[PDB]
Amino acid sequence: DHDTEVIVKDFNSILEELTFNSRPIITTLTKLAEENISCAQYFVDAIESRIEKCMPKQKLYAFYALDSICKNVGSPYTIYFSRNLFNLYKRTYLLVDNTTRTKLINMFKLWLNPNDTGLPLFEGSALEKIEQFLIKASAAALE
Repeated sequence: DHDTEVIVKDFNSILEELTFNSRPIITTLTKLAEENISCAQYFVDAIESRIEKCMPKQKLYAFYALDSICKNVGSPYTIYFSRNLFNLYKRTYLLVDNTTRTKLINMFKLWLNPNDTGLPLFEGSALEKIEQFLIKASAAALE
């Protein structure tokens, strides 16, 4: 489809500019995700691809994009990102510096109680696997 193509390319183009913790960009990507749920899977793959491809510090900001979309838009993104969340998170964690790791850890903590709703942001399975991994990395308690 034409409109789909344009919207997806526009999403990717903006995402390429996420080289730092840009509030305007993250918020703009979240609004695009809210307004084009029909392109959700395209946005998910674009973000997961960026997290996997880009380098260390930039991987965090792409995860902040993923975080904003899930916390503010919710479904179907919370469902879609849940599938590769653990592998993506663990791989990123293993490839970034320790300061970035504390940021990934704080982000994970808020996924357990997003917006103080008392309901985990993602599939319980993904979050438990991430918690186990963090414990095995001396990064979460129950050491």
